[PDB]
Amino acid sequence: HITLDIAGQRSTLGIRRLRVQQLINEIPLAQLELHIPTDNHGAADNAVQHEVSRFTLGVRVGIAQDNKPLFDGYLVQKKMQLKGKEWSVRLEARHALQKLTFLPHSRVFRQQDDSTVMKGLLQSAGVKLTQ
Amino acid sequence: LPEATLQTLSNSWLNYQQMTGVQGHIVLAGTRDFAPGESITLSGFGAGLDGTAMLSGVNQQFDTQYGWRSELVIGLPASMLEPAPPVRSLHIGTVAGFTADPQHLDRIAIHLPALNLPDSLIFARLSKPWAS
Amino acid sequence: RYVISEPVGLNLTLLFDSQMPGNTTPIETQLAMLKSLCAVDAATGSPYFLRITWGKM
Repeated sequence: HITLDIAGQRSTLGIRRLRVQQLINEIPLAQLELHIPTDNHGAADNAVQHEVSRFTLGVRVGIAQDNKPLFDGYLVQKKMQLKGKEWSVRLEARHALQKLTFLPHSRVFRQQDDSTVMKGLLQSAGVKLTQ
Repeated sequence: LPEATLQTLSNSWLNYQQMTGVQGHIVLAGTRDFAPGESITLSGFGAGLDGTAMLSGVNQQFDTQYGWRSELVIGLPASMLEPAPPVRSLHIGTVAGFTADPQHLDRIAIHLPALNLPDSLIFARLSKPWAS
Repeated sequence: RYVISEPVGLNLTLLFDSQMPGNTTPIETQLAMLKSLCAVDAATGSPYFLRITWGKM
């Protein structure tokens, strides 16, 4: 089935929506959507509070579909709604190319190839170029 | 160099990017007890959303259904992060008499007719081919 | 909450008949007023703001 790993633990919750997006020149992403149950009280009413509090911004998030790796990215932008008795939370997770996108750097790159500029430029996050 | 010391402008851009970190809205019902700088706190909830949040504005929303609903606002949308709004043209101006530089450079006080300011003077730097 | 109060609606059923020998006015002259007053007026383009009344009701 579909198993959401966050920070190494398999994190038994209930996903109502999962959508993994992957394009041709863009950072691939993955939206989750969970439901935190409120109407079933007792021991599993605060034990589900412990499982959502582990969703800090920037954690290893892994999705596995039919015992194959689906997404494997870091977490950004945890939104929660809480309308009425509903209390949903929405996750997003971005690839390792998210470490490259909002910090203005400056280099020069004299006497280098087209590939040696760029494979040393993706290497700052741990992304391994294949070419 | 935008200001005298860049401590305050470095603090200011770091603070205006923090306000984009947590942003949302709390739809309440009908009170005038709130203001855009009140810094309210969420206490009785689960471990996800508990803590003090500083407001950004209030919306009143009178209508037939829903009654009166004072919506609170948290967070600021985005920012351009310019030191000043950029002008990237070449302009021409006339030299303006003589006035010594109070900033103790050798800057030559000119006018700019793109501004309609005949009275006020603008100190400008001089570019020479050689200087040394 | 209270949202809106729907307007009071009145239901009422009538009957006309002109062949019994006390009844001599034809019922089309009596229905040429109900069909007229419960429809859009030619002057303004609106209904007629009726007012129903009974002796002690």
